[PDB]
Amino acid sequence: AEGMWVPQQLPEIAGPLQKAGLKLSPEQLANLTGDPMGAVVALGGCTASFVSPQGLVVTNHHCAYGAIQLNSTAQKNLIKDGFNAPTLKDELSAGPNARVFVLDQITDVTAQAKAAIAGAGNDPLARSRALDAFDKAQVAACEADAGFRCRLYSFSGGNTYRLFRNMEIKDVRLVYAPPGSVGKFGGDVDNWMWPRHTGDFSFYRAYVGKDGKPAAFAADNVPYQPKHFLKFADQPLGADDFVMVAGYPGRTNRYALAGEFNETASFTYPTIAKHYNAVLKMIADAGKADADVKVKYAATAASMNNVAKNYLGQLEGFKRIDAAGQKQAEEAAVLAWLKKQGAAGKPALAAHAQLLKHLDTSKSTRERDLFVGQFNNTSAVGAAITLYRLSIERSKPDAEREAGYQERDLTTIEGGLKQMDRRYVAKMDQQLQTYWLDQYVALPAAQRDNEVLNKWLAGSDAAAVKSLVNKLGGTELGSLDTRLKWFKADRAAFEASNDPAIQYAVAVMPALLKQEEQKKIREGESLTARPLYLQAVADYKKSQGEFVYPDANLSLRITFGNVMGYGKDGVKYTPFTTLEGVAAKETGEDPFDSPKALLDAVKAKRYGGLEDKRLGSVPVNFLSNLDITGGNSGSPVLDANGKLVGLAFDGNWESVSSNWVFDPVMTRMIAVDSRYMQWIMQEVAPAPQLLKELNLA
Amino acid sequence: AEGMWVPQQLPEIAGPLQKAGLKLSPEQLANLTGDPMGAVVALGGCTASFVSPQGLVVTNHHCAYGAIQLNSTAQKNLIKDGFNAPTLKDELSAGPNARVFVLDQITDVTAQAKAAIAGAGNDPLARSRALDAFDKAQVAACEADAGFRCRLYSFSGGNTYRLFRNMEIKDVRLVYAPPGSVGKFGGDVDNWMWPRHTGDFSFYRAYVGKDGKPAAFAADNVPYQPKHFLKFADQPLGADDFVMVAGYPGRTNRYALAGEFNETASFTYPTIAKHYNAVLKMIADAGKADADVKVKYAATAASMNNVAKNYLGQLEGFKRIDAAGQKQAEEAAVLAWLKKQGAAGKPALAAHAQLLKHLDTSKSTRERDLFVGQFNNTSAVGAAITLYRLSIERSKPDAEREAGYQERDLTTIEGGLKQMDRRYVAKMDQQLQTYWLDQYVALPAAQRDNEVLNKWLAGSDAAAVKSLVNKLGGTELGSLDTRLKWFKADRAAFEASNDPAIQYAVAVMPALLKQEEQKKIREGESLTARPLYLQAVADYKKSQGEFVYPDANLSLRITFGNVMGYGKDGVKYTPFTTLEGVAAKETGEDPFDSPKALLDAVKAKRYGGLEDKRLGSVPVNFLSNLDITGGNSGSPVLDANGKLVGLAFDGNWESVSSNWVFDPVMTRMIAVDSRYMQWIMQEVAPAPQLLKELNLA
Ligand SMILES: NC(=O)C[C@H](N)C(=O)N[C@@H](Cc1ccc(O)cc1)C(=O)O
Ligand SMILES: NC(=O)C[C@H](N)C(=O)N[C@@H](Cc1ccc(O)cc1)C(=O)O
Repeated sequence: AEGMWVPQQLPEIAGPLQKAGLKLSPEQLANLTGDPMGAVVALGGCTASFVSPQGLVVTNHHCAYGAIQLNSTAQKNLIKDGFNAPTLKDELSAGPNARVFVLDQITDVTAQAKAAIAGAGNDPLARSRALDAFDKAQVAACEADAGFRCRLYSFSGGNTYRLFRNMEIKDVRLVYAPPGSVGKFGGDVDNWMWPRHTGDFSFYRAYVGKDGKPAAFAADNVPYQPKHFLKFADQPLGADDFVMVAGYPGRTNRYALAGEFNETASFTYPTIAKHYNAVLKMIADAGKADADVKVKYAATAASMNNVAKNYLGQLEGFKRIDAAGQKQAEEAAVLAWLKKQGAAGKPALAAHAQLLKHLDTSKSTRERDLFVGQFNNTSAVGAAITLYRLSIERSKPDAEREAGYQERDLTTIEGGLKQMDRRYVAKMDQQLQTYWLDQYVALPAAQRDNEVLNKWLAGSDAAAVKSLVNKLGGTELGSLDTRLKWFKADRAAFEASNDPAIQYAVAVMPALLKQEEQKKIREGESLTARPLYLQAVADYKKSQGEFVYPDANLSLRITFGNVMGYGKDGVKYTPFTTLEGVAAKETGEDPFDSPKALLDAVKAKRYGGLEDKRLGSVPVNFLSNLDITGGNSGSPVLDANGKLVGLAFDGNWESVSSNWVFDPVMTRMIAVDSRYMQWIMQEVAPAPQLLKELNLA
Repeated sequence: AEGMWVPQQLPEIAGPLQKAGLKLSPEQLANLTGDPMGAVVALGGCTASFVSPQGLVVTNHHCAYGAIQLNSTAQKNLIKDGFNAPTLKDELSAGPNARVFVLDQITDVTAQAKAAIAGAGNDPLARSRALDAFDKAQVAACEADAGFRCRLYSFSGGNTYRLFRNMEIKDVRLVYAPPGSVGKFGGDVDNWMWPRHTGDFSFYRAYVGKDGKPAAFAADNVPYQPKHFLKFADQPLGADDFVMVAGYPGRTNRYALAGEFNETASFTYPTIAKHYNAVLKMIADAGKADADVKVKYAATAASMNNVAKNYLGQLEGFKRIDAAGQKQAEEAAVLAWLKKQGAAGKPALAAHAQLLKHLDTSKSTRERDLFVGQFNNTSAVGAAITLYRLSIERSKPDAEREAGYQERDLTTIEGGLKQMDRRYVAKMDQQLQTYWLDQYVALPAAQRDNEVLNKWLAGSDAAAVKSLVNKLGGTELGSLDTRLKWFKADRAAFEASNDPAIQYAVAVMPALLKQEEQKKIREGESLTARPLYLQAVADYKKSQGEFVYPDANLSLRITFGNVMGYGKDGVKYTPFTTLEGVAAKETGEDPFDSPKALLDAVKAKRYGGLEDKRLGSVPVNFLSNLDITGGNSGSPVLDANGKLVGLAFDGNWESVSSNWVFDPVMTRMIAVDSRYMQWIMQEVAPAPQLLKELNLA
């Protein structure tokens, strides 16, 4: 079924859920802290679920990848080898910034948010500041009880606001990862593709302090005891079976203006794809020379590969469904249905005119802004800018500090400085600085007008780039102890430093704050125009009998449907892959190099009690017509009785354009079968202690 | 069904033919001069069929490609634009060497053939001379009457010989080619692939003299009047329907020794694929600088692309099926079942050992021969060699003159020299010479042992190479008038010449004569072993209950089966593509750039009365489980009633390794549907005259 439904829309989908084959009462799904919705957790960018009363959490391999990478070395490469913790004391810290978010409360605060915004009057900057102040005040009251973290969400262009309250678990530990040849079987070749043969799962455990409250990593912390956890399905999942997913999809753009789509399609996607492919080649080469570079950059390399391929896929999808034409036709239909509405349709019409006007601004600057933005987010330089910015915000009252630099953010900023120790090699950062400066100096003189960067380059040729990178090479911010000292320093200490990266951060900061003010002004202009126009598109969609649900915004959504394949001319993709399909893709070369224990077990047909007689094998991955996107990785797939049948992890090639224009015919979720998760942990990369904790043997 | 069955095996397959759904009687197929088998013709390298009483001939577009290419220019480009002859007098000559062969009779000459080898003593070089002299004279006697070509065919190793008598039509004209965007839709992306959306068809017309003798192009020649032609099917072809193919498969190697295979798998296919891909980037890049080079090399570029991708497919198929393992499992089981025969065993076992001994001889030379052989079959040099070789062979008598330089070949040679006119560019041929020399002077010293070439280079680097390519540039064999002058010259004239390429021709020839004598020795040894060993295999296979049928050898063969898809894990390929699948592949860029009339007709559902309701569209290509290979292109696909339902043109990716080890699971023929052929000539690139002549519209 189409739609990323908010829990508040359960009454609207209760009928369709039952019709598709849900056997729980839809009222059971409305209890978001009860069984089974309360077992579903957010990780920040990924979804997961509790699967034991001792706080075992299951997610995707590609979601645990960062945690596995932080715990890898060139000699003891867990990304390659996998990992198991036979006892609680063997479990590895997933890193200081790993989180498990357990939902406590959702509060509708629409009337209060709109009243704060209207109270600002006509000043766009005051409007942006009023919503910021309202956001901070709501979150401060909601976070007064220790161990809770709150977030304000904006839905449907700012027509609805809800405050989420979560228990914020801060001590997350790695329990199990299959080898990378299972967790990431077929690598970037099979990424965004069906048929798929990927064992994309891994396990964490949530810990709390001995007092029961969230705490950073400590030896005397103890497993979290969740109220609810999911059980693995006893009923075999088959073709046509009902499935549903609860999770935290990140961002969709289905309510984008036609010109927002056109800019993304003609500039953003092809440009990012081109540069990311070129940076990835540089990182791959550096990794072949030094396995420490390969391990330190592995999370960055996987993320960048996934984004570049996704973008190429969206561009192919747009041509497949003529997204440009569908956008143009819908925008024309809305603007005509408004006109026929008389005076009542004039505000929305004028909101549209204001948003249309906002687009033009980001032409002629957009290549400069990309290169300078990427240069400033290289490791040493980005740490310098963050650290200098924090020293400035520290001197203000907490309520007046920029979102991201308040007291409630200090442990996250510190965590980032710590995690950089496992993700930084000076010789690799130098090559990334060179790459983005080289793009900047290759711009036309009118466009390469960043005055501070022009002063530091003092040239526009290869010699000038090399010269600036040589100077910045004198930085001490590669040192963890140096970063942690700067984290505590006042703004005068930064302004007196002769560290070249710190000098650079001090030089660029005035122009960074001015650019922030311009953004906040544009934000304040959208806070009145975007809701009026997006409400009109929704009203028009409702008048046309179309499904109305908000674009994804990192909050909890429900999607449902059935196990099923899809087709193109001369091809029908069947809903399951099987063990024999993994072995048929074997080449013995990364990324089609399965463990010997897997190839041996498939050759012997060791199906370990997990064979589905309908398939004649153990299923590996499956397709269904659910509506997921980035953020839904690791979402539990529940059957008709709310039992776990698999994890969401990817979409088929033709699905990725559904970010902009939903296509029901070729949009499928790719999930890993819970039976393959069990088979890997039984026959290939054993976790007997885990199968026991899951009551699976 | 497996098997390239010779017509004499029709008794063996008459059951299967009827169980498969043949409505004709198998007796009716036995009559090779009858309906429909008499409508089937050989083009030498392609199959075709008579489709009208006025000698109208149907084949594939990639079969007519050479003809279209000979009639194309950078200004008037019939590859890109296509072609139509509304009247007989608009039909363009297909080329001097373009042929239609009509089968007249087959006679078994086994006994007489084995005598000619037996009574040669037991010397190698005498048996080479012996069989040749027996073939030469047996063909002369068969080609008594003016308008016939005959050929001796070596089957099942030499356990069968047969003589083929054909009427040789020497005036073939192009009637119709669709646009290259239709005839070669998907180009080398979609080549050897399903799903496929290629209208791979074109029409010739066969011409004779007014007397009724075949004759060369004369403007007063008349259309041939075949005794039989095929009718287009009126019954709509669907999934599971019976189909059969009759045609002229070139070469299969399912009876080769494990060592012949392992040499091909380990050296020949990887080396040729590597060097052809490099040579193809040269032609590609050069063709982009010169729109004249592109047209002139288009035929060799298409051919080499086809072979390079085929060899990559074979290598992957060998790994999929464990070709190496199955062969050594057969070549070991044969030798055991012969050591279990005792007395009857020993000839087969000795015969094996003789062939085993002939394998290693090439090992230190292959990289040299290939690079040299290639350099020497360069155009300028290749012309220069063959002319001088003829001027040498002229002064000898017939029946002692080497086959291919005889009286009956003289017309074919001049053909070559004329055709070269539309296939030659100096700076391309130099680039080509440059490549194959650059490869030669890359070899180690001990292998870089061409007396003449190292001589002519004086050094072994890019400078020495550039030296000789710029020397050979001085030639004037780049002129047709020059080439035809030398065609009729005597020998002494060649030796006097100061043309660098004639001089090179003269210099290399003694070494060429020597190497061919040795070549002829080598074959001699084989002519007694091969029949002995392959007959044991044939009986070992017979004993196991495996289909027994000889390797393809350019003679007439029957294959049959049913319209059906194939699969692999997660995917079922359905047996038909449709118009909508063509549209869906549209990118506006080569090779996914359909005629606007096709995209417009599709969008509008102009199905033109050709829709199959079971598909809800007009079908484009279809799959079936027949057994075809190179040479089968253009073969008519016949339904249950012996009506034309399409033309064979390709195989799916997995099918190509069946050249060594047949696999019935993933071997399918790809054929173009007769309704797509009609549809194209109705709605897209019109041919109302052909529609009339075929009795369709
Ligand atoms: N290695 C992977 O498989 C990552 C995967 N391509 C991915 O990015 N998954 C995201 C989930 C997703 C599912 C379906 C669609 O259409 C988009 C995104 C995720 O990581 O959350
Ligand atoms: N352009 C093409 O489609 C050429 C095609 N790949 C080809 O080589 N066809 C040959 C026929 C053939 C069919 C099936 C198999 O397995 C091999 C070859 C041909 O030209 O005869």
